[PDB]
Amino acid sequence: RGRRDDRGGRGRDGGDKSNYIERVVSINRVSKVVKGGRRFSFTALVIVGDGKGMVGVGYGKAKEVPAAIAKGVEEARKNFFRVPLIGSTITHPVQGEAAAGVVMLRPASPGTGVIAGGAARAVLECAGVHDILAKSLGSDNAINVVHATVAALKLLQRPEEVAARRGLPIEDVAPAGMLKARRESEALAAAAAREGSA
Amino acid sequence: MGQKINPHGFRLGITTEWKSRWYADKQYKDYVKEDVAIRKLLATGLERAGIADVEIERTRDRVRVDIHTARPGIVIGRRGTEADRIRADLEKLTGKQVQLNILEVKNPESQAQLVAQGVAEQLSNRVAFRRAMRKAIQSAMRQPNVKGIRVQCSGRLGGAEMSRSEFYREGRVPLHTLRADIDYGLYEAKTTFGRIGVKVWIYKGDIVGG
Amino acid sequence: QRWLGGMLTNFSTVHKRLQRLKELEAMEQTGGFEGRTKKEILMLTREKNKLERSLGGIRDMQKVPSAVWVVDTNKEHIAVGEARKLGIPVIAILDTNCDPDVVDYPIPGNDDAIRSAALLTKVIASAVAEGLQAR
RNA sequence: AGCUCGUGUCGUGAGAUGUUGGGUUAAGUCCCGCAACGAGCGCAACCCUUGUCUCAUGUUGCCAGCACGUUAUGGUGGGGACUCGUGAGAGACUGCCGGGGUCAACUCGGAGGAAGGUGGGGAUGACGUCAAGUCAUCAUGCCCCUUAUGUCCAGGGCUUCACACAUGCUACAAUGGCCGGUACAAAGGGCUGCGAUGCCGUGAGGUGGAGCGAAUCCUUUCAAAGCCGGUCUCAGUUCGGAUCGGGGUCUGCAACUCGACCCCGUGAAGUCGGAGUCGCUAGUAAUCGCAGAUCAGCAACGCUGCGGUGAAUACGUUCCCG
RNA sequence: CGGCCAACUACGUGCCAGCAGCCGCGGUAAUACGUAGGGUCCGAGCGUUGUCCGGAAUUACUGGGCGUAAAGAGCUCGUAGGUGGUUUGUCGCGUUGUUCGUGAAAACUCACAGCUUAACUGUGGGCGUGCGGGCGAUACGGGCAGACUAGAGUACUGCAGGGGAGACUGGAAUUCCUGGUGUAGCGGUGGAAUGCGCAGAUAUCAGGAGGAACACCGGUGGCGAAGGCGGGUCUCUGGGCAGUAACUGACGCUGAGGAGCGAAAGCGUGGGGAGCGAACAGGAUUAGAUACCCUGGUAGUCCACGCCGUAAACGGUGGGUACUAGGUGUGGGUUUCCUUGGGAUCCGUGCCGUAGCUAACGCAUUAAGUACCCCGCCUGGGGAGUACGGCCGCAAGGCUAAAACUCAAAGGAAUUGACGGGGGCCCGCACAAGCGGCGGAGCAUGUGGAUUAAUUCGAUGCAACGCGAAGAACCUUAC
Repeated sequence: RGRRDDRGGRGRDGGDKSNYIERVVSINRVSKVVKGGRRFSFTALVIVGDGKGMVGVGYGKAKEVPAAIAKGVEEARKNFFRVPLIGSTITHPVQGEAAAGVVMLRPASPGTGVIAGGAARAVLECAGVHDILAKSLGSDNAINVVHATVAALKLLQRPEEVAARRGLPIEDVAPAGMLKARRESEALAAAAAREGSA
Repeated sequence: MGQKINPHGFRLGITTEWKSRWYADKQYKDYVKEDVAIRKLLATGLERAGIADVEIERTRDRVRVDIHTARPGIVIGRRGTEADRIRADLEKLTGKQVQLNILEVKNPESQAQLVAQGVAEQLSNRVAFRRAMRKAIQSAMRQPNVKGIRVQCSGRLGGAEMSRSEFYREGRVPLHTLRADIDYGLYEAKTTFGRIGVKVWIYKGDIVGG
Repeated sequence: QRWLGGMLTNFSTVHKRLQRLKELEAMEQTGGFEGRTKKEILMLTREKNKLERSLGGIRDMQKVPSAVWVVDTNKEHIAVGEARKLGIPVIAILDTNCDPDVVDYPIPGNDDAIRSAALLTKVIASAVAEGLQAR
């Protein structure tokens, strides 16, 4: 990924809507032996997302690096994924496993900061979280820890969803501090939203 | 390795015309010598200008030197000042008198020689080589009416020690078909690390037009 | 005739075969047969022959449909997995050996009998015509 | 005869699939299937030459029917009839019939036809390999020389020779040698070039210049092997020509080191060649001359082409090689 | 101021001199060595070395594993131990609630005050995760006292079986023996030769000896805890399964050490010794065979009595228990229905298959799935299952089991290729069928080598060597 700063007198750079947040996690040239030598190709693990908390995971195969990055962008574009939150935190401590990828995603009080390793830091920095506390146990990789983090975010659910599963009136599903954090986060949603209307 | 014959020399009987045209018995070696020194004399300032083709028709010892380029305005500066200087030096180096016709190509980016010009002159200018090619194309892919393209670049690419050849294309470029109308142009970039020889194949169409 | 793999998920490639089929039939109403070499004419006879005999419905489709009706979820597994993958609801016939969890709106029954299967085709085809009448 | 790619699907991933299966092909040629559907570079086709005919076609080319030659022949008035020369066009497509084919591709036979199934041969080298070759064709990055590693000339060398390899040529003879008579080519080459009749030589050649920038003139009307005849009688020879001596001619300022050719003599090895190994499947192999480029001359037995005469064998994939 | 890891250019040496935490940088164009500019990070400091915690979920209580990656004892029985179905009562030992006492000060944490600020110091809380006393609770664990029948075991009726041991015996075949019949070969091999023969072999017939192994049934089949078990019959004995529910009433599970069983080879003493056969000869093959192949051949293989204790003792999967879609074979037994067929059931053993699981292959009601109980075991590769020491053993050896040192890996599964003296299907003057040659002779050209003042320079498997040269007397021409 070099020589991107450019000014063209051509038709268009085609800049348009959906200015999302896009992170390229790792690139390892992938070789293939054929008759008389090696054929080098490229893999780019592409994370895309918006600051609401919708995450994509794309996996680009091409024999050029920006081609593989662009194919990962289109593949994560094809496949988004909804993550439920509280304010800008996570709901409750989970462990995700993608066959060797263990990631523990635990919430924290706000202000602490996204503390995670670089793959999980990528998937969570694209997402709508600002203050959680994760760790990547096992598998020491990028692909399995990204995919394990997304499986970990599939083990998430709303407080309300849990209440619904059990047919119980909330209050009765959460404890009270987390309901107060719901009041804080929806209150600042009201303040920034009504400042957004004017 | 790739033992690929120059396709403008592989279809020079069938589709592509000769560049130089006369008849000569016992005057032929002299006409060859004048043809060579004329093309060396039209190498430098016209390769600044954007030269593509240098045809020399030759009637009863006058001469007619015709050049196809991409900017009438650098070849013809002030009228007669830039034209009649190289014209007059062609009149003095040859022992003859020169009728220099200068003409523009309707699209520079679909001449394979001019594509090789712009690509190699970008590649001497420290740009990214995969970006250059890839932009060598996109443009030409187009634009007129141009059914192939194939760009190869060997040499010290990016200043590296290994001489890596690259091979990008789009569409149909059949070399073994003789009704191909393929334009071919190889021009050689001059970096400080060395020379990056650029080959460009451009397949315009199936049309024989016999 | 034969379920081509990747009709629904890959529509952007198999639509090009359709426009080439339109250019073939529009050059069949043209009448250029003798001006070309007959190896190319017999070759286009093979292209129109196979491409018309195997592709008849997407000739009318154009439009990445909202529903799919499936006979024999077992044998036509490719169509049911592709139809599930886009989010398109599946309406099917289900024998004793078909997994009903892949089909959202089933109609259970034997598929081996032409009377029963063909009658259920009459059911849902009359249903679609009943949709067309009030529209 | 393969090498890939796009988009879809499969897989955590490298990747796969497509491109595998059934049949078919000179061929990933082509059909039928199949989570693939398509494309691209190859293969084929387009181009040149060879094989048949049609139309056009008349000099420098042909000469039948005409006329005139006599010595020498199309040599000459003439003629488009035959060639031939070069332009356009037809013609081979499994197109037509029989059988196998899954009623698909394709294969076995037959007809017509100059030609039958990619008719013959070319030109045409995919993605890449081998750090293959070339900084001496050229161009060139960097390093080195700049009082020499530049440059000018004479002489020498690149041709030396106890050897060893490699590709060729002439042989070892009677399907042959030598003398005499005689018949048939194709293509080419030519300006300070190709150079005829005639004369002088034994012969390289000398003297001379006809005539041609060449379907015309010259390379003789072109060949050699072929055919008819005579002689040689199986031998180190009328085989074989190396070597060496004398005597010349031509080219060039100059043939000593180092040119070719001719004449006279000289007359060696060599009796079909150990292990091994090479080429070739039809106008091929084998053998026979001819021309060309480079070139003042030639180390040309080389290279590139042209034609002449012209075979044997292929049961078949076990074995060696790719 | 390569990468991690904020920060790059030139000059100088070109596998040297040096660098480096690991990966790794130096073979005349190093952003990795040395010097320079320049940048970055810190700052009265900044680097190095050592020692500890961290990252290391890498000794995993919180928080790991054991089919193939390190890792399931060869298999059982059982001592301590750990663990415990249903239910009534009681105790208050575990557990829990509460209050009292205590946990010195300092530190630590929160607030505040004081020193120009801060470090620092002080005041007041909290912390002091604990322990002892009093009072309360009784679900769960436990103790005691009882009750129950589903687990466990017993009785009864059957049933299947190479389960084991002892004893007696059967035939086919191999070898030798005596006797016929009868002649020059037999045997053996890719091809042969040592070898047995011509003194009567091999061949065939009759009889005799003796030993071992059990054709066919017999296989993806039965039984055993695992090793393992197949001629027959008899005698003694072990386990399993089903059916009824008659009895006992939790007597269960596992099991550190421990005892027992445990293929083959091997060991001791005494028998036996046909076939096969290590070692050991000769023969052959081969460069050479201390090998394969051949001919012979001793211990051994066999039995009696003991040792030994090991195996790819492998399902590479410790034992127990409950649950979790199915489909189809076959083994043992009960019953409802058609009337042997089908169903249902309990126990067994295979093949395919969801969910789920796994690194992947795979597993998948006979789990590698979901959970509980107990045991074994693993902690990078070598060094090494080795030394030292002890224990057992007649010995061979087994068991238990390190360190220095060294490496930056050693591994598992799958992928793309190449490769195979792997398989299949194909082709090419690739072989076969022919014809003509080369290799021996003379010369012509080119190369090697040696010469030389100079023998200019290039091109050395196929794809260099009548090749750059389509013309070396001078020129060419580089020497």
